[PDB]
Amino acid sequence: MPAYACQRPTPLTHHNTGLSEALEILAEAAGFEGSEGRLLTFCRAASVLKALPSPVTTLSQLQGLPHFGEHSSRVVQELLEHGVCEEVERVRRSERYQTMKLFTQIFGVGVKTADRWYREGLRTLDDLREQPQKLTQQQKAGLQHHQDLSTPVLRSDVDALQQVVEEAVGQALPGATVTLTGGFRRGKLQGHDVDFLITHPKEGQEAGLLPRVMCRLQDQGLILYHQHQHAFERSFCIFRLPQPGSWKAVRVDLVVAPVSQFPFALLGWTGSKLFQRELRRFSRKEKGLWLNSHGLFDPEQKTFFQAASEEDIFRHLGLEYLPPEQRNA
Ligand SMILES: Nc1nc2c([nH]c(=O)n2[C@H]2C[C@H](O)[C@@H](COP(=O)(O)OP(=O)(O)OP(=O)(O)O)O2)c(=O)[nH]1
Ligand SMILES: [Mn+2]
Ligand SMILES: [Mn+2]
Repeated sequence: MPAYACQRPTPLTHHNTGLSEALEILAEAAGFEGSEGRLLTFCRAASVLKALPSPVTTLSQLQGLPHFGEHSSRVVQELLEHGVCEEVERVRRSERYQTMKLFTQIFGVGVKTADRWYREGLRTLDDLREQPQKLTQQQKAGLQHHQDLSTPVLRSDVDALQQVVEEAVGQALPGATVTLTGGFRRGKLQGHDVDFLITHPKEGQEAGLLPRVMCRLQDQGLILYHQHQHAFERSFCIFRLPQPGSWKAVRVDLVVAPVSQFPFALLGWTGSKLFQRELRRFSRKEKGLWLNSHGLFDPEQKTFFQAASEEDIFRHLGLEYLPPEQRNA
């Protein structure tokens, strides 16, 4: 099995959900303690299990797989032998993990903020609301809509949001396109948000598109929050999704890319996070090129690769093309 997640297909549905879940809990906890290497190691190990053709029912199947150190093996062994791992259940039961999970999953809260808050004695969502001076407006919006934002976004939500986003961008700029990116492009049936990458075939026509799109969405009562970040023109939003009788808040990321950058932006925003990380490490270490969401830079030559498609980027990196549904690392 190749070393980099970008060299191997990782389908949406795989055979070792319980095992990788457990290693991802440890990665996540390692992340919560600012232990980046450990996170990456647990994350790489988890994606190895996702890439396996068969369910791992005996530890004998774990013998001789890459990035798969003694710690990850031990976790898998305990799960196979006793149906549970004590280190995993300890993390799962710990107030520290539970709280960090609680805080970091709130819109606009990363690890640093969550940790700070933890250290200052905050534990619950109601604690945060008793301290509104401590919250950005984004985080306040995240808290106001936390229940809805903890509700998985379904494919049918995505279709409805794509329609309104397409309407608003078509109305704002004819010819402008909307591409579903993120997990839903990779085949996921649920998600934490919907990611859209917006562009226009004529370079430069996308200029000031986002605010036009935003005004239109806003004018229809569809926007609960947005924050224009002007890096790509982007807005990480909360939409008011109408539903039969009800409505629900849904996280939407709108990203505008100029068409020359669109392939890179698509590749980057499609993920998975680990897949992209793996692809960027691969590009750096194995090919001496710096990949990001804007381009593929050669630092020796000081050049940028021109791509018309994601296929071009893969081809240029010496990798077999992986469609999005096989990037679920
Ligand atoms: N270049 C760039 N990429 C980003 C940013 N934020 C961000 O999520 N991405 C990328 C990382 C991943 O490769 C991809 C997926 O993002 P995501 O957080 O919505 O996660 P996801 O769609 O895979 O899964 P889900 O949890 O939404 O279902 O988008 C950013 O600020 N800049
Ligand atoms: Mn997403
Ligand atoms: Mn997103």
